[PDB]
This record gives sequence, structure tokens and C-alpha cells, in this order.
Amino acid sequence: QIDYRDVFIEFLTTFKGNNNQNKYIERINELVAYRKKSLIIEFSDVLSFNENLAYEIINNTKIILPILEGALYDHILQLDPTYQRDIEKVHVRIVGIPRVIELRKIRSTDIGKLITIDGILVKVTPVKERIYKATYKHIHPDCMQEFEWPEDEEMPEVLEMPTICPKCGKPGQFRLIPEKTKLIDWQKAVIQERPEEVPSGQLPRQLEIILEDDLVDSARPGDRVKVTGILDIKQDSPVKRGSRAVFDIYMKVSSIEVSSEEDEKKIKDLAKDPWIRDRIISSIAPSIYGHWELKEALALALFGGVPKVLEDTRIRGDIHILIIGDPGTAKSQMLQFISRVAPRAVYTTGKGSTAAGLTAAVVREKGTGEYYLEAGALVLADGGIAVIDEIDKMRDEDRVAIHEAMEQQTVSIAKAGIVAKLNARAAVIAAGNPKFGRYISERPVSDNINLPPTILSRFDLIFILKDQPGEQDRELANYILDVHSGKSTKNIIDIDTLRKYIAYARKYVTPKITSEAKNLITDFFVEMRKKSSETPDSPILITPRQLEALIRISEAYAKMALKAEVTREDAERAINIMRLFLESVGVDM
Amino acid sequence: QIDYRDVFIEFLTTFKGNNNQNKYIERINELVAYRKKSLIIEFSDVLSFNENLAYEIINNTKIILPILEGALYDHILQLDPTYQRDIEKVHVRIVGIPRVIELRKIRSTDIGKLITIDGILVKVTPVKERIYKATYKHIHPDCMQEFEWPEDEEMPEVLEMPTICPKCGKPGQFRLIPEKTKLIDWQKAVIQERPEEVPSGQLPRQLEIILEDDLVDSARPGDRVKVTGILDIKQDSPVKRGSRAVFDIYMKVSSIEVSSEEDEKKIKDLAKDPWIRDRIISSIAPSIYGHWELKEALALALFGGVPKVLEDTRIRGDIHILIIGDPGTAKSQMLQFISRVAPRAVYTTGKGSTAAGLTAAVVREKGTGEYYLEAGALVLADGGIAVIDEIDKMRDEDRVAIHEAMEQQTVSIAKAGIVAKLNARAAVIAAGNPKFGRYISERPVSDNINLPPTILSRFDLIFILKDQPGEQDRELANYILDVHSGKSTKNIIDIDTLRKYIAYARKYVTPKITSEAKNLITDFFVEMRKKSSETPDSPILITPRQLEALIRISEAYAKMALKAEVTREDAERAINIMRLFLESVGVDM
DNA sequence: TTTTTTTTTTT
Ligand SMILES: [Mg+2]
Ligand SMILES: [Mg+2]
Ligand SMILES: [Zn+2]
Ligand SMILES: [Zn+2]
Repeated sequence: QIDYRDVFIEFLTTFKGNNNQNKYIERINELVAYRKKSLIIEFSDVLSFNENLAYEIINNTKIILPILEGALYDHILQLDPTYQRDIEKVHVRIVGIPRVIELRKIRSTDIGKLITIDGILVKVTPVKERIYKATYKHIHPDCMQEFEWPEDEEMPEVLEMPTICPKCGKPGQFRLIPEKTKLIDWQKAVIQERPEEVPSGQLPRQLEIILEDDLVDSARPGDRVKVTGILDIKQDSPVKRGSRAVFDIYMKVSSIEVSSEEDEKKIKDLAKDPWIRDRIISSIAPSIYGHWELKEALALALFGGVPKVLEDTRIRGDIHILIIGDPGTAKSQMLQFISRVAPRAVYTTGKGSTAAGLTAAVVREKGTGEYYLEAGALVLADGGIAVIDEIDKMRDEDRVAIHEAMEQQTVSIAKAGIVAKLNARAAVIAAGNPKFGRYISERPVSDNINLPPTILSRFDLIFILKDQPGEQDRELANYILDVHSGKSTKNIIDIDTLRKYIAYARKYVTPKITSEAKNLITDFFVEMRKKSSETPDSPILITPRQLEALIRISEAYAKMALKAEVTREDAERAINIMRLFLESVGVDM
Repeated sequence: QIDYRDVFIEFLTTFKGNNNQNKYIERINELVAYRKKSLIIEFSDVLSFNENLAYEIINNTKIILPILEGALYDHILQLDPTYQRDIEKVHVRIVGIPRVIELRKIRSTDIGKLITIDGILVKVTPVKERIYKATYKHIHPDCMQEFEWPEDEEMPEVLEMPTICPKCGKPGQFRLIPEKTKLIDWQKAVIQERPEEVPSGQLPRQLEIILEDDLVDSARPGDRVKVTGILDIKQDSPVKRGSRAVFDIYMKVSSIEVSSEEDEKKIKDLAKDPWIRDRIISSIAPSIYGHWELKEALALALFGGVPKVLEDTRIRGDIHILIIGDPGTAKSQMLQFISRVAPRAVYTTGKGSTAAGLTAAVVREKGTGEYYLEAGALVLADGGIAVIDEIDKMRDEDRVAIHEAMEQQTVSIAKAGIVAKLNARAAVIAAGNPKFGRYISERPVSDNINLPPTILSRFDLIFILKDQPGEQDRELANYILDVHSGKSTKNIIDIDTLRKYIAYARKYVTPKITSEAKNLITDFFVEMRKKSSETPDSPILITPRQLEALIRISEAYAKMALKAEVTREDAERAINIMRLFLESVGVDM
């Protein structure tokens, strides 16, 4: 019952952070600068500053937030009166609630309490409007009266029309007045439980969440998020009894976090090592022995090149990798690692996917009867990585649907009266087997690969993996048994901080091509084209795409070391890795 | 008539277990310590203690369960006052009801009586909430009053709204108040009668059951369960009568069991015998003469290896077996035995299965038009065994759908806007015929098997069965006729005991590899690779998967004797069985 | 009719 508004104000005005800069007065300082009407407060900080204040938020959230938010509004007005007439209400979002519940473990005892759920966002609806205070007109020739229907109370989830006119006490018909009605932004989304916590032999569960006001459009499908709010039962058709007094539950979101400064200097410290590139390569799939050239190639695809956008066209900046190898060469294990270390990645298989599922699907809503688009795997992976294992098992009639997405990075649909064009700027990493399961060295490369030259030309690097039992079997066997015994390689960058390093590099580093790098690349391309003319039977063609592959690889090498430009050393590395690619496919220079 | 609360409390505190250790007193504090709020009792023990109490439970169940619930709750409160304010109600569940009725024999006379049904779980719905006590507000400008609608009575299965406001006696509008409403967990499941119970020439029948409160998520689809509770008629759509006074029936589950200390002593006693391994093998398919190497291989697949989960990857722990043989070699009979003895197994046929049915199917829900996922055979067999008879009859373009699930143990779907990943950690045992029905010795091994090298490398062991008539025909004929004469082989572990032994071993034994075993395995693997490279024509490739097969087989041998370590003896057995596999496919060693 | 994934008969 003690007044916490004074406690809140002194907590906000007077607080010391780890950096010792009064973290919580700069947030409100920027609150009036951009007028974002939302403040983020950590539960750990409020608990340390005042244990009693933190508890009251947890258990009395229903009737402490409006008072707490109202106190903050007055303080903001005192700081700057100009905030008036621009923002009427300010929301306070609390994160870091210790009450974390698994999606499958929610029971009746958790209804009405502030909890946190970690999951995957799978579906988002367009932003709509919700009525919380309506205005009605009594259509009865004596009344012609206006009144806000829900008195001293907001409109509930179910819309209700007055039965007795409050202005005259008589029944009749009432007409809604949209211009005098108060609205609020409304959005609906679906959260799916992570695959880690799904029990054996069961399908993942889903929960419906509601985003309102400034929380709308705060995430995109496929994101991993943490949501905090209050559970409640869902009402859809209360008018129709139809027996079955059984209801589903939904969650009213109060705050959302999508999965800091101490990371910046940690990343900067790593980039200062002259051997940072070797450390990153050694950290790719530590459980796999050998395959150093493949690990280097996979590292390049994670960083990628620099896309170019011009007045009349744009140039692809992503790097595509294709691996062909004998069974048991750990191709799938490395692809699994890539899907985990990448900040955004989608893992698909050749057999378990279709053309519609990879790019876009036209689906007809049975209710309304109209068609609309559904995002495919490549569209969802925009700005990230797409992994397509067992690509050779795809039907050729179905695999050609990704030809334009691989180069033009767009998806074109002309179906059922829908003409659309969606961005699909995603890198593609694929693996497969030769025509006869294992590579036959007694036959040409033409019949071993069994892939059209059109798709082969789209891959920046192609590596043919041969399982040759030689003298390295003992070393390989010892390494595998050590892995099974729990022994782990040391002096490697762990997956968590490696993910942060890639995300930072892809966002703030844009290397530039220097004059000396241009000469090395130009000379190499001329020799590459000249050497290819010797053997025209090979299904590998040296097209101008290969020249742009060298440019992209050179930029990726510079991006690994966080350099701002491409020097001759990065160009030399790009030529070296390209040489190994050519040797594998049988082109020797 | 009389109150048995004193008897019930006395029975709980005075009953004697098998060792007269009061097998019921230590359950009470376990209930208190973990706040499980659910206690189970055995009907045989209650009948053995007091005959009168057992009859009252078996007959007056609906008017004695709340009475015993209140008495037990009071005994808990005095034992520990902290139990209050955390659990407001404790349920007591009775099992072992003598009233057992087949699913097909239920008649109107059994309605309203405590019965028990044994069947197979097929469908389970997500957990929902059911209102048992509502709160309404009369929306009439004079009332604004809140009240609990169902007075001194639980809310019926049909949601009924008050017609006359009790607080004012007038009709009008009533608004539900979710905050003051009381809810209870609610789940719906479907049970099917056992295949051995279905009459000739008819489809199996199904029954709908309801699980509430702590009984939710008590089992997974495909389980064998025994459900006890009260039958009742189902009221689903009472809005419009439409004549049809006919109703279905459903069951309110009171206690559910799936599929112990005395068994543990029996299991541990068996493991003391030095020849337990040979004794177990002799118990595999006792009606089949010969095929000793096959029975040993099948025994290993039942136990499996030790899966390894690391911070960056996971390693398969299951063992896959492939059998190719001439018709009439008892391949199907042995596979049928594995289904009966395995704690969890799924039996499929190559011709009677599809790619979508094996892994996962995307289906359009008719009510809403939205696509959703359906679990396939491999997903339903997670943590168990999947049997695929007549694998050679599958279309090759359709058989490749299980390549991912057999090594990575995952199912990936990218179809119709759905991207998902599912766990399929199951062991695969497959059988089939050679290319020409019977094995042809003139032709090589490559054209006889007629399978791609990719699928062959996935199998830990491959055995080729040749039906060669010889001097052993008389022994085989005598054995078969003895089986038809009713004579049974003795000194074999019964199937029920063997199933318990395997389930215990797979849950509590995790063997570890010693230094001595590592040296033996490494030497043998190197020897395979050298020998394989000498004859680069066989359809069997010695990939690194073969090395991991040796580790998995060695762990299975140790797990078969409940050993915590993999000594050198288990390594020799693993090497020996692998030698026979190589000789079968014509690879000499 | 229309696009989609599925099992099925029949174009
Ligand atoms: Mg693979
Ligand atoms: Mg058969
Ligand atoms: Zn009026
Ligand atoms: Zn009233």
C-alpha cells in the first residue's frame, strides 16, 4: 500500500550501472528526443535497487502498471512540456522476469500471472485496429444522443452493444460513430516451441500472442524471441454456445526481445590478432578431422561479399558453395554446424522440399475464398543462409525453380491472378553425391556429376570430395575415438561468440577494392578462361560469373579481418582457394 | 452409510507392503515433498485390508471420492502446513478395478459405473482449459453486480448462461469475467481396441476419453494404456436437435497406466550369470532353427549404442541392420518377433508405405484450409525401433526419403509454407530379396543386391541369406514339425521378462570405452580400409561410418550384460561379428 | 476453378 511512485522516480533519476554512467537517465533522455513512448527496464536492476519494488511488479502487475506508468508520464512532462499533445500515454516494459515457463508446461495455475516464454515466431498478421471505447447514437426519433457506451471501463474483448439507452432509459437500435471511437493498433502472432524442448515422438505446440500499440511489427517470422505478458482464455464465438465450455489460451504481450557494448570490444580484440583468419577457420566444425579447404570455403559463405546496388541494376553479393562427395565424408555434419553458427539460417533437404515450399506458395483461404502468397524457405532466409542437403535427389523439373533466386535473388510469381516479385537475397550451400553414389575415377567428370551446366555456373566454388583410404586412416580413427571419449579441441572460438562476430562483421564492414587487387584478379581470370578452352567436354564452364566470384571472395577475406579495403594479400588468398576448386573438378593450371 | 474416512486414514498408516515396510507411508511424504497433489492406491490392497471399503469405492464411486479426498487433504495439512495455499485439492486414484470390459462389448448397462478398458492410444489434443465455476456481471443499468452463476454446483459440460439475475431478479445482458472464473486443465484423447481383439473381417473400434488436471500429457500416441473411469454420453452440438435422440459415449478418465522393484531384482539376478549373453541370444525367435549370427545381430539392435550429444553436434547411437535372402528364409518371421519383444516398435512394409507416411505428411485441414503436420512412422518410433519389411519393393525415388532420418535422425519439411524439423531417433531393421528373387552365384554381388551404395553405407551390418539344400534339411524338418506338434524349447527367457530387461538396460546402463578397447578397434578399422582398397569393385564401401559401427556394437555388447565399461572382451566380440558380416558380402579378411 | 500435397481413380 506504500506509494511506489516516489521510489520509482528516485530509482530512475538515481541509478548506477556497471559502466558507471547512470544508464537509466539516458534512456528517458532519448525518450523525448524521438518520442517513442516506451521505456525498457531490467528486472535485475530494479531488484538490486529495491527488492520490494521488484516483487510488487511480479504479483500485482494488473494494478501497479497504470500507476507506475502514470507517474513516469508526469516526470516526462516536467522534463519537457512539448511532449504534451504528441503522446497521450507512455508504456513501461519490464524484461528479465524470473518466472520462465516452457510452452508445453503451461497449466491453469499460470493464468493471470506475468510469465516469460521462449520460442520461435512462425506467423504474423497485418496490423489492424481494436476498439477500447466506442460511441453510439440511439436511433429512436426522440433521442438523437451520443454516449460512450462502456462507462468507466474499457471495451472488453467481445464487442457489446448497449440494450438500454443511458440517455433515455428506452431500448431500440444504436448506430456506431467511427469518428468519435477510440482505437488502438492490434496484431496477432503465433509462437512455436523450440525443437530442443519437444518431447520424443511428439509434434511441436503453438501459442497465440497479441501485440498492441507500439509492439506491432517488432519481429519477423523465423525469429527466436522471448515474450513477457499475461495469459488469458480466448473467446471467439461466445454467442454460439454449442456446448463444450472449453477454451484456448492466449498471451497479451507486455515486452518482446529478439535474439551489448562489452561484445564490441571483445570482437575488436579478436580482430587485432594477425592470425584471426586461421583461428576462425580452425573453429569451423571442430569435431571433423581434416577437410581444411572445405572449412575455409564454408567460412567465406558465412561472411559473404559486398552487394552492389546501381541506378539500373544490382549485383549479387552472396557466395554459393556446392559440395559433391562419397557417402560418409561428413558432408551433412558440416552443414548442420553451419545452420547453428549462422545468425540466420534455414536447413532443408532435397527430398523433403518442393518448389512451392522453397520459394513461395499460393494458398486459398477457404473462408473468404481469395488467394494469397505464403513465404517459402528462400524468402524466409533473406539476408541469411539457405542450406539444401541432398540437392541431387531433387527432381530436375522441381530444382529449376531456384535458378533465378540464386542469381537475380528474386522470386517471380504469376499464378491465380497474382503477379508479385519477392526478394530472396540468401546464400545457398548445397551438398550431394555423384551419379553412381561414389566418384568413379575411370570415367569423365561429365557423367559423374549429373547436373545441368546452368546450375553449376551459379556456384562460386565447387569441391569434389573423394574418400581415398590411405595412410591417414590411423590419424582419422584416433581423432574420432577421442571425440567419442569426450576429448575436446582447445584454443577455438566457441559457437556463441563466433555467431556475434559474424553478425557484427556483416553489418559494419564494407571492404573496397584497391588498384593492386584489380590487376591480380584480371590476370588470373584471363588465364582461367584460356585454360578452360583446352577441354570443352567438361560440364564446368568459366563464365563471367567466375570473375565476380573472385571479387566476392576477396571481399569476404577482408571482411574476416574487419579490414576496410581489399589488399593484394586478400586477392592472393582468393586466387589460391579458386585454384583448389579448379583442381578438384579436373582443371589443372 | 457409515463414514470410512477413519478407516481410509488408518488403512494408509497401517498397511504393510511385501516386506511389511508400509509401502504407502513413504508415498505420502513423496507427495508432500514434490507437491504432486495426486496419490494412487491399489484395489487389491484395499480389498485385502477391508472388504467393505473396496465395495463402496467400486460401487459408490461418485459419492465417496470427494469424501476420501477431504479426509486425505486434512491428513496432509497436519503433516505439513506448508502444503496449504499451494494445493487446494488432492486427487486419489484407484487402479486394478476387477470390472474390465472389452471396448466392443460396452452396452447401456455399463453407463455410470467404474470400469477399465485396455487399448491403444491414437490421437491426443493440445491441453486446453475448461470452466467449472463461472462469474458473470449483469449488464443492466441498475445492477452492475458480480456473482458466480452455478450455485452450489459445478458448471455442466454445456455452457449455460443465467437467464434471471439472482441479485436483482431481472433478465438482461450478462458478461463473463475471466479474472474471477475458475478453470481446470482439459485434454481429449482417442483410444483404439487392440488388434488381437478385433473380430474377423471388421475394422477396429474407437472410444473418446477425457483427461483432466494432472492426467494431461500422461502418454504419447501409439502407447498401450489401461484407462479407468466412468462412462457417459457425449453432448456435442445441442444448439439444434434435428431429431436424432441417438448419442455417442465417452469416458472420464480417473487413472491411466502405460504398458516394479521385484522386477528389478529379477533383472539384476539374470545379469549375474556369466553366460547371460548366450542365454539372451538363444531367446531370440525360439521357433526359428539356425541363423545364429542373425539372432546375435538382432539382439544388438535391440540394445543399441550410446548416443553422444556435444556442444556443437550429436552422434547417432542406434544400430541399423539389413537382411537380404531368398524367399522362405524366415526373414519376416524373425522381424515379427522383434516387434513383439521391443519395448517400442513400429512395423511397416515397403509396398504398403509412402514417403510422406514414413517421415511426415503435410495435410490441409478441412475446417480452416490451413496446412499442418502429421507425424510419420519414423517420428512415432523415436526412441524405439522401426521395422521395414520388403525394402527392395519401394520405389528408389521414394526410398531416398529416409536417408536423412537414418543418419542425422531428423526429418526436415519445406512444403506449402511450412518449415519444420522433427526428431526421428529410431533404429531401422530392414529385409528384402535379391534382384532376381533368389541369389544367383554366377553373377557378382553388385547386381545381386541392387541397392545404391548410399543406403548400404548407412547400415551397420548386412547379412546375405542363401537357402542351400544340404545335409541339414533333416534337422530343419524335425525342428519345424516339433513346433507344429506343440513342443517348446526350454531354458529360454520368456518374452515378457526379456522386454523388461531391454527397457531397464536402455535406461540405466551407459558403457564407456577403455584404453584397451580403443587399440583393438583402431587396428581392425585400419585393416578394413587397406583390404577394401585392394578390391575397388565391391558394392560395400568402408567409410568412417563403419568405424562408428564398431563403437556402437561394442557398447551394445557391454550393455547386454549391464556392464558400465567396454572391456577388451566386448571389443573382440564386436570385431568377430563384423568379420562375419564382411564374409557374407564376399569381402575376405 | 485453382494451387497444393496427398492417396486415389481416371483421365
Ligand atoms: Mg549426408
Ligand atoms: Mg517375408
Ligand atoms: Zn435514447
Ligand atoms: Zn441483476
